[PDB]
Amino acid sequence: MHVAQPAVVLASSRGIASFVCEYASPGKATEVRVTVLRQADSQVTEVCAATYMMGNELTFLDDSICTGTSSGNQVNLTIQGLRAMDTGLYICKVELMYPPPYYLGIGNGTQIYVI
Amino acid sequence: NLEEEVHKLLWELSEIYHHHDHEASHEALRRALEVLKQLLEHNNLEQAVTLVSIAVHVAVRVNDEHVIRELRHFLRRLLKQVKEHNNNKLALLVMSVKMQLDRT
Repeated sequence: MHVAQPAVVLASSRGIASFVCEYASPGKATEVRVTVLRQADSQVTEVCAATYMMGNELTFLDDSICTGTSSGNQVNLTIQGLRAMDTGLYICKVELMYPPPYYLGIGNGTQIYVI
Repeated sequence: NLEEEVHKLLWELSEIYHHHDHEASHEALRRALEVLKQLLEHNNLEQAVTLVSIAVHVAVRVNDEHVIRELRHFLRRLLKQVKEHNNNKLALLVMSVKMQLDRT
């Protein structure tokens, strides 16, 4: 499954980054699980993860660092509390959990830059 | 036809996950292991990464330590093969599955 996100994003003067992650949802799915992974430089960590219903706000597991809203086949994620160290490639993994079948899609990642 | 076997399992494991179904998981997971095993031998990693991903989701919730242990070993071979084809997406894909599997 195709997932699209901006190539580069700049953190505001207060390290809050916002980017939209769009998934080619096969028709219409109900249970979507979005995971944001950070790759920097060869180091891979899970920044946040949330399972939400296609059109609602995002109920995050960590309920910190990440906030999000969903609108159709796209989700706008907002990451707070960013320092310069947190600069890296923020990649969107999107899973369609329900109704069956399961689907999986990864973006090519958003380069976020923090000052 | 393996391609269909994955197609059934991706349907079945999604219904099992949503349905929280403890012993439909057992046999579906065992079938998943072998289908995943066959996918590794024939270097069809895109099915393998999708199948193992949802399979790990079912494994952790149902708590089959046998399947988890077997999946700990398959994930390591799967990652290795992905790295050798330099497919970074698939590697990120496998590693994120490794992370949740590694410690839950």
